[PDB]
Amino acid sequence: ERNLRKERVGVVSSNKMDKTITVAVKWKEKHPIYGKFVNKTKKYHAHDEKNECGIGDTVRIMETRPLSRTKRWRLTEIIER
Amino acid sequence: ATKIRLQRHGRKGYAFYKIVVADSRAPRDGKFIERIGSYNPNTNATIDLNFERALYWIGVGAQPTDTARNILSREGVLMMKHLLGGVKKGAFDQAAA
Amino acid sequence: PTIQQLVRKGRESFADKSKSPALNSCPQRRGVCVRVYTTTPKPNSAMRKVARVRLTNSKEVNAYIPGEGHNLQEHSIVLVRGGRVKDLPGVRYHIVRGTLDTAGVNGRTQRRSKYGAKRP
Amino acid sequence: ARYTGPKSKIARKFGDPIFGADKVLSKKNYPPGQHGTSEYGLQLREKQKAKYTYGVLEKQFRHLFHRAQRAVTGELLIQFLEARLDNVVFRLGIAPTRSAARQLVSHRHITVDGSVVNIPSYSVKPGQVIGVRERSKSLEVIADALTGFNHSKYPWMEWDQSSLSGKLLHMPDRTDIPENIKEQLIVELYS
Amino acid sequence: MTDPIADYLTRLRNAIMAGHRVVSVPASNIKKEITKILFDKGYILNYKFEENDSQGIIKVALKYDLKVNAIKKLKRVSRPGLRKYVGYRDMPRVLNGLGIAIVSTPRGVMTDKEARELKVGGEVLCYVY
Amino acid sequence: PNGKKRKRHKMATHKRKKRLKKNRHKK
RNA sequence: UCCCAUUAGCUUGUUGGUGAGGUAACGGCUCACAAGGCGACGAUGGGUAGGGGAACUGAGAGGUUUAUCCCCCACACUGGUACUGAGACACGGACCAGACUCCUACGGGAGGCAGCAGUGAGGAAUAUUGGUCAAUGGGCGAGAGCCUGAACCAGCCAAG
RNA sequence: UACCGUAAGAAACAGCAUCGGCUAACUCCUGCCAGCAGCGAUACGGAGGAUGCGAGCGUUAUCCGGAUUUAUUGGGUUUAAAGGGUGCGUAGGUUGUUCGGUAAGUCAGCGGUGGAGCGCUCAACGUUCAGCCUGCCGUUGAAACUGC
RNA sequence: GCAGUAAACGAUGAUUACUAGGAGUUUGCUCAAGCUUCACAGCGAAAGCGUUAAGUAAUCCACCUGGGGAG
RNA sequence: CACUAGGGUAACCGGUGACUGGGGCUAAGUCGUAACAAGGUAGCCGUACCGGAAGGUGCGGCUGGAAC
Ligand SMILES: [K+]
Ligand SMILES: [K+]
Ligand SMILES: [K+]
Ligand SMILES: [K+]
Ligand SMILES: [K+]
Ligand SMILES: [K+]
Ligand SMILES: [K+]
Ligand SMILES: [Mg+2]
Ligand SMILES: [Mg+2]
Ligand SMILES: [Mg+2]
Repeated sequence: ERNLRKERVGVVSSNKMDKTITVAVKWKEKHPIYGKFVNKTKKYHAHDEKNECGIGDTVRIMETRPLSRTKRWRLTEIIER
Repeated sequence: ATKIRLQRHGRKGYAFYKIVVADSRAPRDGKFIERIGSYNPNTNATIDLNFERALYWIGVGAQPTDTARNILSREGVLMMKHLLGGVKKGAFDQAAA
Repeated sequence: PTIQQLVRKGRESFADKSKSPALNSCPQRRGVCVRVYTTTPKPNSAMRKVARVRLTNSKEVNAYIPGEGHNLQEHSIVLVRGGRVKDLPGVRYHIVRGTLDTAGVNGRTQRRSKYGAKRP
Repeated sequence: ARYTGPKSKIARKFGDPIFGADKVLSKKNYPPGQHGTSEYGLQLREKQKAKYTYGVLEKQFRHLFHRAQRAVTGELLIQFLEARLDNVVFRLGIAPTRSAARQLVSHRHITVDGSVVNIPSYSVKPGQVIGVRERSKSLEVIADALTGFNHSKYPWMEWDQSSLSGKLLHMPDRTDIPENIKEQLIVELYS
Repeated sequence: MTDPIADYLTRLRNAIMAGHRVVSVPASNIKKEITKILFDKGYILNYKFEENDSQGIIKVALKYDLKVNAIKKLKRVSRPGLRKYVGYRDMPRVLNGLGIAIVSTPRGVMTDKEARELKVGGEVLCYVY
Repeated sequence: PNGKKRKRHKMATHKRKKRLKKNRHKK
């Protein structure tokens, strides 16, 4: 009977750093003024206990407490390689 | 502490008070946690009051001012003595008098 | 333009200039009569009385003197308001009559409040 | 403020006898001035005719107009103008003219529902009682206008002379109010 | 091609302006749905679908009075450069209810009347009157 | 195609091209 | 969640890992390998703004501006350090360093008017060195009660 | 609230040749006036009348709408301002037809959150309930269209 | 080898689909490409454009926001 | 460790300066007549050279030109 934390599904964009990865989340949303639908992307930093993620992977990450200067997410699953 | 008090929300020469639950440090007419009624001393004094919420706040321990204590003494809000299960289980009816 | 062109660039809106920039968004200013002279209109052929005044906002401008008969002179403190004269290039301000050194028009019985004359 | 000026000049300007009967309505009847028209002129004449015949100034008239617009707009503006304390007192016949009714209301002489109201612009809702003050039921001027005249030509006033009161049954329709005002002109001007 | 639906509307409009009796179109599923909607709503005389070796052909015979066409204006709304999405509560009325708007919805392709009846929204393809 | 439109453009080009020649060889 | 590309690269505890210390608490917050991270979806640098609900104003799209009012933030002549406290940018508390101003009796000391009111100057322009804690709200007190330039009022001002 | 003895103590300002509501006579014939057509007088100054508004009336300063004068709703580029000298091409934008998956856009449901009275003698104004929350978030479903 | 300008003009960007007739001309064979002037609907303020649109529509790019100062 | 204070080099934001050059408006005093008609040598665009001044000439282009 707990609360729920934020979850983000994304694509791995960098893994050159030890025990941490970068996840890119992209979505299409409506422009406020002209009403066109444009693409936007955001980059998250996630903590992975093993360097088991290569460049490009549909993954899910979950919100955590600050684990570093810029590290607030943790890996949960790998949808595909 | 959490208090039950009146904010002057009216016009010059016509005082109309709002009965709210607010911190003691907040300004008189500023911030409050919950509105629990109204009060008008100009008539012969009309009082609006949320009985359930007033009971809840006086139970969790909000301290009322003197005038708000009199307003709660009216409308029978201080019946917590009777509702404390004082060696009984029924509910008396003193509102008719 | 196309929708994507508008998304990339957008629309730009300019700012309308103020017709009385020396007032610095004030109704009236105070000045001193640096010079009092006369000018000729640009098909009128009159002799219009003007004063060059240095306002307290660190600016010098030319102010017309409306009415017939002015008691002003050089080095006189005057109140300057907006309003330009069509047939006179340059000047774009008026001097309020009946305020500070400027006196009201003598012998006025109509339009008195526009020239600072009291009820007779 | 109030007009408090010459009335025959306005009467001769507008042609109609807004204030009542006068010899100047038939002798020397022309607009005033030693020297005496666009649709703006006629609209202004109509609006000023309403204002002068009801004793209303410009800001109050505009407030009445847009109140009627909020709640045919020209049709109910006329009944809003009619529903006034001074106008109702004048139509009840207890006072000779509308200026006399306004003065009587402004002075402590008229009560509404038993309480004295001295604002001569108070809107009177239907089903309300307007009556003379019980301390002023025996004035020399107060009786000759009501008694003797006894017009009672309006099918929306109840008089009840036995109590000196009066009641408004309902707001009369635009056809039964004897005012020569084209409300279409005024609503077009203010539109 | 960029907008086949706009091309279909343009072909119909050009045939109406030229005063032809029939008009041919390279077939598509959404255009079959649109011409079915138009025929059941009473804007064209009749239609016919011919499934050939290509994607197919749609032949439309238009409706004229005893010489004014039944269709006055066709206006494409949701173009590729700017897609338009609306709900049932904010759907528009064409010619103050005397014209129709073809709308693609999760329940299918129908007009604004049927869409408001079924309480569903989607894409506004075109205004027809 | 009034003609007087191009006369102003021709005239200011002459002033610009002449102003540069006065200091071309002038070091 | 503002403009400028007549602002194109920025960063070297900067990015991450191990360990330790410190904190109410996670954390390069601090201290002793790998090298990274962020950028044409505008990093970095420069200029200008306190931010919202309100209010005004447009059929709508919206827009303008925070005059009164309410919520959040920052500040108390200018900087630095803290201390006491449940809680501190410490608004009628310190210490030190800088302007500036005032008084001594030349050995020595004081103030910060961004609390309420006089006065002067600046300006086109904005008021009493007023009364009361009677009401509402605060602080202390077992209570009575004491204090409250908050607040209630009054005075002045073509004044909406 | 009540009592005497009295209309007694209380009306200005602007503009009247067109736009605009409101015209005779005297001056001047520069002095002047103006938002524009402009007059230097049915336009300047006074006198008589007139017309607005009214304890206010005008002048100046600032901001919106008409303005579509930045145009998504809702403008244009032969000659009025406006097609790059012409191509190739990077990022980006757009994507013929059809069969299935998914659920990012899209759609729907369910939750959480953020006019009528009464009193001012009337009114501004106070105050209460019916009434929007149509912004954000969570959670269930749909698959025609866009995306994958 | 530099330079990078023009009334570098059809004063008319590229692509795709559709919509009437007359008079010629070149090539490939009555048909399809191209080449220029009169001319329906339509467009335009008008002159005019009119299947080689300045008509009907869709996609992307470039540019304009009164005249001088001033390219 | 840093608040200051001190020297020095480097930026940016600003004033002033012997002297020396554009532009706008008002006057119009002077000098010619470049454009508008085939404006009396058709006009204009680019470029180069040369003149008190508008301009002239050479080379290429256009018709927003006559006239044949
Ligand atoms: K009472
Ligand atoms: K404490
Ligand atoms: K008190
Ligand atoms: K033609
Ligand atoms: K010549
Ligand atoms: K020549
Ligand atoms: K050429
Ligand atoms: Mg008033
Ligand atoms: Mg042009
Ligand atoms: Mg070209």
